[PDB]
Amino acid sequence: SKSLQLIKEHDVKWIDLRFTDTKGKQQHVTMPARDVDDDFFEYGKMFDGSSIAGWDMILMPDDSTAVLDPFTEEPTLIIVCDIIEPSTMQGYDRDPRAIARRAEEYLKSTGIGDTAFFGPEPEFFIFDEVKYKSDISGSMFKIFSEQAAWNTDADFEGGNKGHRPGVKGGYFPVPPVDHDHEIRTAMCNALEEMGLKVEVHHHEVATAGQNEIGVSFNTLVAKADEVQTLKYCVHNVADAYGKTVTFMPKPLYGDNGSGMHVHMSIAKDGKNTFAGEGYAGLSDTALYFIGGIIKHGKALNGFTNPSTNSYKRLAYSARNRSASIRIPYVNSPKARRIEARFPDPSANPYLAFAALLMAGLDGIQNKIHPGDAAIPQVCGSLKEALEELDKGRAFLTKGGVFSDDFIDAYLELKSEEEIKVRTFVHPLEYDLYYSV
Amino acid sequence: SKSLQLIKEHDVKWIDLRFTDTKGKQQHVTMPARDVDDDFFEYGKMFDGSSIAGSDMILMPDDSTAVLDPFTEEPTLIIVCDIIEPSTMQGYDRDPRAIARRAEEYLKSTGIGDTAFFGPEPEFFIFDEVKYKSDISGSMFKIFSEQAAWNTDADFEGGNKGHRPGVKGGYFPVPPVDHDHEIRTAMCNALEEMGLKVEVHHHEVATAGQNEIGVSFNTLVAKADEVQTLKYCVHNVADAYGKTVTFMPKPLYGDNGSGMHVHMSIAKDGKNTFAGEGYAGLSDTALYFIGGIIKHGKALNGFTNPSTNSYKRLVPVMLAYSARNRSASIRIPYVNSPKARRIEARFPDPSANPYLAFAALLMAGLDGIQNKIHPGDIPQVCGSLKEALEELDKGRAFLTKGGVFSDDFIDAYLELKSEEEIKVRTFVHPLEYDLYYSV
Amino acid sequence: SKSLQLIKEHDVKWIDLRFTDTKGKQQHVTMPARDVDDDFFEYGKMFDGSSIAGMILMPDDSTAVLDPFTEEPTLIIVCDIIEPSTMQGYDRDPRAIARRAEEYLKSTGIGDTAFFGPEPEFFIFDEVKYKSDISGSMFKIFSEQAAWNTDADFEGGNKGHRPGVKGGYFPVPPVDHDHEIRTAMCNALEEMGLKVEVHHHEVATAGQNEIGVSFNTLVAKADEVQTLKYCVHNVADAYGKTVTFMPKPLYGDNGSGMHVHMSIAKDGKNTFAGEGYAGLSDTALYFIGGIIKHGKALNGFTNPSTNSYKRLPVMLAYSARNRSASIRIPYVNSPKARRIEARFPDPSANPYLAFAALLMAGLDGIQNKIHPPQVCGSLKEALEELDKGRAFLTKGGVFSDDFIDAYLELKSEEEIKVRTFVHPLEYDLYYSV
Repeated sequence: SKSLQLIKEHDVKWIDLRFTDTKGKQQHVTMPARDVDDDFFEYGKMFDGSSIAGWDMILMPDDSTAVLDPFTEEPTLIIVCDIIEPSTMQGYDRDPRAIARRAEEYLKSTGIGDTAFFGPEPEFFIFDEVKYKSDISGSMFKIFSEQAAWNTDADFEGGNKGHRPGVKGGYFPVPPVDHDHEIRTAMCNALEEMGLKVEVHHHEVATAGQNEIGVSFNTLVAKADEVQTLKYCVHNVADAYGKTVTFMPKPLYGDNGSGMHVHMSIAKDGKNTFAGEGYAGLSDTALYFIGGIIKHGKALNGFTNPSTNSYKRLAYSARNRSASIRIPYVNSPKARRIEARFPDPSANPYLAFAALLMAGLDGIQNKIHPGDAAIPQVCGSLKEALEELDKGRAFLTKGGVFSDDFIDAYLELKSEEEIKVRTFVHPLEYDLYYSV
Repeated sequence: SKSLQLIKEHDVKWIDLRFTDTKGKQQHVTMPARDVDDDFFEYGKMFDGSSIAGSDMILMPDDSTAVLDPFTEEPTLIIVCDIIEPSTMQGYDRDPRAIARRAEEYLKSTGIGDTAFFGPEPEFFIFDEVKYKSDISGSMFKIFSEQAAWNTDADFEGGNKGHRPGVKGGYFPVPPVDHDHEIRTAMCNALEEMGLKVEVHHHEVATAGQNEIGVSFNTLVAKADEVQTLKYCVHNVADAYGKTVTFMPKPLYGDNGSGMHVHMSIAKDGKNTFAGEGYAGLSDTALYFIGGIIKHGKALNGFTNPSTNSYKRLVPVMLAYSARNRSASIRIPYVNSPKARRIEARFPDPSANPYLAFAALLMAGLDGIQNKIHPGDIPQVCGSLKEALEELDKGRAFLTKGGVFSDDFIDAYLELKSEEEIKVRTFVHPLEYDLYYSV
Repeated sequence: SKSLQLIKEHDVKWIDLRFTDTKGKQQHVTMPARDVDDDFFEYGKMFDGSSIAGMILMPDDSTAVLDPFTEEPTLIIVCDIIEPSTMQGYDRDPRAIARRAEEYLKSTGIGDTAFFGPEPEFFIFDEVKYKSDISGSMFKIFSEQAAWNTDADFEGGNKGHRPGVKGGYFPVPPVDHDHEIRTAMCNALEEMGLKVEVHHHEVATAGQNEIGVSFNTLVAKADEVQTLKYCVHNVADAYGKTVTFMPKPLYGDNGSGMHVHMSIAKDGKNTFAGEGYAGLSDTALYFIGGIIKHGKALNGFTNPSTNSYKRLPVMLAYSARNRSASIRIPYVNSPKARRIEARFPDPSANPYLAFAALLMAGLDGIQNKIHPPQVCGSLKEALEELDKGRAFLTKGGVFSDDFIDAYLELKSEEEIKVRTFVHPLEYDLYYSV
């Protein structure tokens, strides 16, 4: 057991159980470290699931995910947990981690490969302050950032140096203009403490402090856990520095938003099935995977872009920026992979990865060719995405990975949220229609 | 003695004698540690009980409750005391701790069992700043908190970070949205420093900082002492951090209030009397306990819901029982062993006096067991404090059984709560201005 | 047609068709005066009533009065609500219910032209601020004459003369801050044919005043009560102040109540007048007994506001001398003006509804020969008693069961809304407990 070993080694005082709900937000609950024993892993911990959106259930801790916490003053051990319905003593039907595990099991069952490697790069925004409110009197989402392009006048305590990136021009300034070098270094430090393998970190296209920190790969469930850990680490590092981090797909206008580019690979018995004789070194399985993604792209948009903000931001190739899918340049056949570029950081990592894998497995099973390289594209609005998912849900249900009841409930939740957004007056409507 | 041993080992300089008044607020008196001896435990300490309503009185320390104080610069030893009438030398009639002790003695006398086990879960609120007033010029009330759902625009000395739980959406955000993790950890540390065994601590459903720190079970009087100690610990930890703890049942509108669920069990020679083969593995003793709680629930609201504010929260109002149907305010929590079999009543709120509320629940359960009251498989709790006091006055029969709750104490408590109720009720509400200013 | 005569005389340019919703707040819709023809009175004017909580506006020609606040010459006509489906009065119209009450009174033969005179008190506040959200529930009153402003700051100076708490019963205008304003309100009343009887400062500080006007039949008096509310509110607005008709807008001071003097006429002879106690006939005694019997049920109509039970004169018994009695017999020099004064009704009551309820209870007592218990202490209690004792209201078809159900639903929604909010005193006590 990794948990008890870590507890003994670091003499930790608290155990922070964690899990994930339907919306993708991680959830945490703390207990004393002295409560760990064989019973704690045999029966988990009872908790109330009514108050959580989309759902008396059990947090069964995952032994393999035990990891220390670098943000709590007392030594704390973080344990990600699965969710179990006490009636059946099995993984909860609507638990995203359970859905991801079922997707992995189905991938093994079909024989297309053993485990699928997922690596997503999400981008975030590091603002100083954010003041948003939308009530009857009106709406506002004002953003305060020292390095924002529009802040070229605002006097700042301690000085207003004139160095700051322009609009769409924050792509690799030297840290005189890139204000977030030390904060990105600290985020990478916290990521490495939590067991993540940081690959690279840099500024991104947008102004106001859009950054990216790409971390290593892993299997599906492990990578969803790593994505949640990355979100937690960057959020707390920004908070400790006196700043705020946003993973919204697009918190600005004009400037490119935040996207989660997901590299995808499949291994079968130790070898890569995405390498072979084909376009840019893609085997038949890789072509069928991309064809399945293309065929069910609108259906997949319900999970990869499950937010009204995703469509304020919204083919396979190797140079063509028009293509929503990229075949990245690699040096070895084992590293050959595809890349879906449309998914956003707001997506529920477990649900998104499971849905993408299901679509790709459907494409491989049906032997669907995506045509030649670089045109059907992603859906336009969240209502359109949910409608396509509702009437295009066959591959998720097939294989017993996504249950019909879960998808209906999740569609209801996202639909009510989209209705909430869609029926509120936009200040652009004031800008264009006031003097009518 | 335990107190003398602690004094000698920790070199304490002050002894802080604490007791509880009728309203449920702890009350303390400090003396030098050098003035402790055998005679101190034999005779107690004279003190004035005129300005509390429960004439000279005696503070007799309970040596078994001696504990240290981590909130003071000087080493202080806290001792919970019993109130003794000098004329009778017995326990005081209106002493809540004496009432809880009498409830334990009555439980032993009935032969139903011994060492009844109570575990409450009093949620609370953490506010950065609270301002209220009421006079002829008007009544004002406002609560300030950085993590408030309405504070999404407010300027802060440190910036307005956009992460804060929404309305009815504070149930287990991660720390970067859950603003109160370090303060909860500090409260848990203080609880461990007073001998309590914390089991879990987390945010709660409501915004503006509703938190819950569960603590392990104990006997009736011991758990009442632990509840008072937990309230003290959370209050002082928040005050050390520049914040405040609110324990009144409903300090907000439109968001979940603070409730104190009570898990009840009864032991008998080391065996659990609630474990059986009935519904959810409940023995018929447990079923009769449920029936007794149900029948006297309206009467129980007088003691377990003494606040006129508690009924702003009870708007868990079904007086039924089930392990699945969450409408009922009496739940049979899922357990992994019959040793931990228990019932749970969810209507009590943290504003209740621990001793009085626990004794009332125990006496209701005992009356149900003795009268073999079968609950069935619908009654509701009182809608206002006036109705609760009326029902308590009408149906105090079970409380007075065995001489646990005296009629004089019940009448004094009823009078005090009625004065508070008429004070609250006959004042103008700003919603009355919202509704009637233009009539 | 009185309206056409007034239009020709005053070159009226606008017509204000006014009615009253179930909540008693007067409602008005304006149309040009050139559209007033015989067809307008014959067929009324269509309006949409699906939005008002709880058809055709048929103007009451006899109640056409000039409006003294409009910058242009404007007439005001109080209108009945008529259902287009049946061309009859709307079942949920307070004016229609009051008219049915008078019809029933005339039908039963006890008497005709019940005389109602209400004395409502109001508050004049310089400023009032309030709000109630999850953040907090705030309420504050600003008044120069307020007893709590003895050390405050004002523009141009702070004169020290202002009435104390419960000490505002007729100071002189040095301390009576609202003599000119009261005379202006009286002038506005007199400019729409309201026979003002008396006007004075009342007990409470912060500007409580009473302007008692003459008597009239029940529907006419309800129209006059709405007229008085309109005029007083608009005069306070014109003077830069505000008027509150709430039963209890303060704490630690007196409230405001609509003391209703009631009597019954019969062919010009006062039926109440007699040789019994305080010179009250047996009919008057039966009236009082019926009011006492149904008092808790009556409180739903006479005290519909939750605020009313902050103001609550609770003992429901008659006395010409005792002050705790809530049904006093005011002294009168001549026997032809013998009347009984009920003090529990408050200014937040629908005048039509309250007067109809009081009259129906009194007539029920007359018919049942009841000969002689407090008022409800909460709005929920009052609504429960009203539901329990609705029989006398539905007697004669005056108060239909459907209307009482709708009124109960509306008032219950209001009471529940005000009953689940955290009073600031609840913080004052239970914050640290």
